[PDB]
Amino acid sequence: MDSQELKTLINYYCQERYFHHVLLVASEGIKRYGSDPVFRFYHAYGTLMEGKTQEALREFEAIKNKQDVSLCSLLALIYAHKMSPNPDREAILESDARVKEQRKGAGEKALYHAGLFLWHIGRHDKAREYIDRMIKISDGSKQGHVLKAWLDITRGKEPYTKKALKYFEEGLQDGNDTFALLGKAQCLEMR
Repeated sequence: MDSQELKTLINYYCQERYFHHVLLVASEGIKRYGSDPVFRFYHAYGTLMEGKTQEALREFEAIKNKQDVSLCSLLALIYAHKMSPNPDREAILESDARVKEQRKGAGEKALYHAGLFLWHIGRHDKAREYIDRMIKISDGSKQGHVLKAWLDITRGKEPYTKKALKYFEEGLQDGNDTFALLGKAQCLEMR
């Protein structure tokens, strides 16, 4: 598998709550691509959901400063604190303050992973804010338009399917993408 296919496989095993399979694929990503923080972020999410939340907190603390992963790891720190038996509201609010501060200046990759992490939780209306910002910063990134077209599928409303299908076609003209092709296929299924 290519790195994007490992990442999108983990995003789906996360949607299906397969927490140990996430650790298997994340550990393969750490062996194949060990300089990339995103597989370490998924490994920390897997240890959180197994219930090794102290390990997950330290695994996020090891990577939270890294620019491509800081937003999604701060969102996962909020979730880890909320899963804990004694939720630290001050650490949650301090993490929300870091998210709101970084959201002003964040790069394209950081906003893409923030939208994808909110999409794990089904927070599609919040994910749209980060992906709209990603598109406006990037002057129309095709990865941004493909995920906006997927958020236009996940909200279910019919007229957005025509817009979504055009955004998948316009993403595909530059080259094939598995998630963009699946978005086109799902528009055809919805019609």
